[PDB]
Amino acid sequence: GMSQVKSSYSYDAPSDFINFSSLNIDSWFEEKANLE
Amino acid sequence: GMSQVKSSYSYDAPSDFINFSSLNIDSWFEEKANLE
Amino acid sequence: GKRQWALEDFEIGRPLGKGKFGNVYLAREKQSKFILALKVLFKAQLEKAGVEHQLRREVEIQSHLRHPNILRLYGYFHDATRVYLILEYAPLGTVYRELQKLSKFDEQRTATYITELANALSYCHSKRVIHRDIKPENLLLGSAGELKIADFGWSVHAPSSRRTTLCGTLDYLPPEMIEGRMHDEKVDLWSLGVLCYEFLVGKPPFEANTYQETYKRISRVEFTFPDFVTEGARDLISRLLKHNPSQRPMLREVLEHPWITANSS
Amino acid sequence: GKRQWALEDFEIGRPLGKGKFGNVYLAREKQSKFILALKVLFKAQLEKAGVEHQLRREVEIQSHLRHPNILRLYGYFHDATRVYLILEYAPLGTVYRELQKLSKFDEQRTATYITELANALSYCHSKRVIHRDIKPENLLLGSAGELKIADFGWSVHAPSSRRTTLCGTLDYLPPEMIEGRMHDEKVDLWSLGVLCYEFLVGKPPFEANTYQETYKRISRVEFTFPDFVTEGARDLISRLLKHNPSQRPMLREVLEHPWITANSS
Ligand SMILES: COc1ccc(Nc2nc(NCCc3ccccc3F)nc(Nc3ccc4ncccc4c3)n2)cc1OC
Ligand SMILES: COc1ccc(Nc2nc(NCCc3ccccc3F)nc(Nc3ccc4ncccc4c3)n2)cc1OC
Repeated sequence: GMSQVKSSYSYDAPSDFINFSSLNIDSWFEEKANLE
Repeated sequence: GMSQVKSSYSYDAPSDFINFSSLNIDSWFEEKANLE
Repeated sequence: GKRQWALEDFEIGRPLGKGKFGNVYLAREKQSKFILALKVLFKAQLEKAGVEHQLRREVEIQSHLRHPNILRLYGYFHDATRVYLILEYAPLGTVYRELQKLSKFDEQRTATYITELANALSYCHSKRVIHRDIKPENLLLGSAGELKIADFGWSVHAPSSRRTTLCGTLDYLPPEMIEGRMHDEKVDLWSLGVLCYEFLVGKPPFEANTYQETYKRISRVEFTFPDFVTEGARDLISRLLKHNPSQRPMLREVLEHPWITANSS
Repeated sequence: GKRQWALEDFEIGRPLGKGKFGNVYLAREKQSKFILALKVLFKAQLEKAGVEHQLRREVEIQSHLRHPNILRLYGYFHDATRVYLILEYAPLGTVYRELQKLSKFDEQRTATYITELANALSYCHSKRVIHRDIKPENLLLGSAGELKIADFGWSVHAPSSRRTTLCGTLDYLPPEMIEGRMHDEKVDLWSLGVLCYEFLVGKPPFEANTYQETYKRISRVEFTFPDFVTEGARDLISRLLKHNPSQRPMLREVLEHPWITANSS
């Protein structure tokens, strides 16, 4: 029957610590779309 | 925040009583795909 | 790789808001003393409700959006039991709370919000993203009282084809969803008009005692205006609240709308 | 419209199988005395688990499929609290139960199932449908012991683009899903090889004490064969169990495979 698979919660998303004080990547959508 | 909307359970699917004894529609997939 | 987020990186304070799968807390990052909102979601509850897929869309989409009117998702991390979202802080709370204090907004406040949101949406739609859950609750407020959309759990990157997921919120649902039809970016425009109405009036146009009745009303575009709603406002809402999605205006038409330009600041 | 299904149209008997949201019952339609399976799902529980969207895909897809190897969905109806699915009856129960009685299947039984399923899948894939949940549990048996796939809740009509939904079942999951990549119809071929293995061996190739370990194994295509598995069988599984989806054979290649033709009946 139907069941829900456990996810590993590893997302194509930022997990990198960032140094807040202080400091181009929205192309992610165009690149992810352009995959054949 | 996030919430789940109640569905009306009206599906594009057969609800018509059928007379079992006794008695072309898989084009549904090609037609549903061909929608512009 | 590089140094990764840790719970031990944040000093926690007051809970900013409660939610079904956990709260948002006022958070400070230690090394910088920088003010954040830490959203804490429990995996057991996300999986029970079958919404981790929605959680993935939020994280993967929001975090790759940059707009002064879209609440930032700086990044995410997780442990054994929870998922953490590191979100920009919005000092002036939700628009929903503001609306509750004032009962309704004047034309200047409304048109300004509807600009700031129409800009945020314009950016999304340019990246081929549909938000699908526009509503006062999902709208926050910055330092200078700027509108910030958040809550991207029902959002979706739809670069080529239409979508089929019945989603959103009762009063804000587009008719094409109710009638069980495929949908496109034009759902954000519908809910943008239901927003504009509720902003000016204090309640949404198809509000009823049952979800069944609301559904009928939205399907029929069955609503009236109170006497105080100006011709200008009436025009815009009527345009956004078209039953046929392709008859709704582009956001560029909303931004240049005579009533928007004559009241927006 | 026309006369619509009613609960009062069916005489109910023994429960055929229990499930999370309700059971399947041996059912008879009164006017014809015709034998059916009535599946009864509770709306409260479907909505709690957030799976009505999956329920809609099952009903909308399965009911428009016609194949002697795909369990029929004659139609559906609902009341205030439940959803009913009127499904074809499969007298010889699940393939999973058969496997449990015999510990493992011989080459003749396996190759025949794998033909009957490959035919059913070939038909799906021609209608641009991906099943996404191939496993012994989702496989039933007809009058002459014919294989019938069912349980179409994770299925999807994907006519143009790839899909992103992480779904299926632990041991049968394709690696592209585990690695968080978009997927296509080639996921049914992967699970078809994991099926073929489990059929011949009695357990699936990446089975482990934890889902974490299984995930690593599938990702790495980490598995071995017992000594009794013939060269022919070894070849087919190895071909279906490719990490790169585009390196998996078409179903037409499976149907014409020397070991399939030499054992299928
Ligand atoms: C982003 O995720 C969430 C967003 C907002 C909330 N809810 C919330 N509720 C209240 N009052 C409660 C009234 C109320 C009661 C019942 C229903 C709705 C409702 F609004 N105040 C606030 N304030 C702030 C202020 C700044 C923020 N900056 C960043 C992020 C969040 C922020 C929230 N938020 C919860 C969320 O996740 C659980
Ligand atoms: C289609 O939806 C379902 C399909 C099958 C089942 N489960 C089931 N379990 C058993 N033994 C129980 C062993 C067992 C125990 C724990 C887990 C798995 C498992 F298999 N026997 C059967 N027999 C039959 C026979 C003919 C049928 N014809 C038409 C439709 C169904 C039929 C089921 N079915 C349930 C479903 O929905 C809830």
